[PDB]
Amino acid sequence: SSKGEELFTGVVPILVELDGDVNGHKFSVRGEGEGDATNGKLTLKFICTTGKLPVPWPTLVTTLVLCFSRYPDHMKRHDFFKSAMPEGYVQERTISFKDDGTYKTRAEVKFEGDTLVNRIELKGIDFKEDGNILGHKLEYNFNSHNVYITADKQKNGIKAYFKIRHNVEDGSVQLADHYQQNTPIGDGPVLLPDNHYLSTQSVLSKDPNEKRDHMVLLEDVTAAGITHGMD
Ligand SMILES: [Cl-]
Repeated sequence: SSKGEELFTGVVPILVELDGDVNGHKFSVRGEGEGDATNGKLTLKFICTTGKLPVPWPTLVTTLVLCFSRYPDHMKRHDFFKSAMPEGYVQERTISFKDDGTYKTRAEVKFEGDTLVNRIELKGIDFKEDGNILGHKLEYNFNSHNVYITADKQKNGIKAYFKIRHNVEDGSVQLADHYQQNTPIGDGPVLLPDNHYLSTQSVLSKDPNEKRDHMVLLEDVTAAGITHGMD
């Protein structure tokens, strides 16, 4: 157990702030809600504060707080994300969309007061203007995934590897290959994990009285051991 884990005991407010620029189409997203790490549960509504989101909402789910993952008792000694709190961690990804562009993201995840804040910069390049992403051809849904986590001893953080398959409106799938690196912001000790999985489940919806372009997300995330965590 870490000291940082103690910050997660009950329900914690979350603020997510994302500035994006994909093929020169700029946007901002703000997320508001709460996290319950005991149960591995997140409740968030995200609004595009610049008006129309120029990419599909499902392509931003992974970018838009793994510190709310439920680590079973016997895996708590492997929970990097909470151990890095309150000072927090940097999270970087390259997300490669098969036969289309790439997103590069850099986020800082830390507490500000009693709120957990995820502040992200996203830059996408090499997208097709007519493709599945800039052409909004993806279905509004998000399937369950398995994130593979490994220690990065030299950086005293973690790497993660996973694939997201987004359903396309014509019945095809759009792959998005995720490469991820996390490093702590503070100088204090953290917990480095053995290899494991995070098992994820996500429900996307709309708030019927919300006029702005938005996404309501319910997410469940639980850590799982190495033998069966792939499915
Ligand atoms: Cl969408």
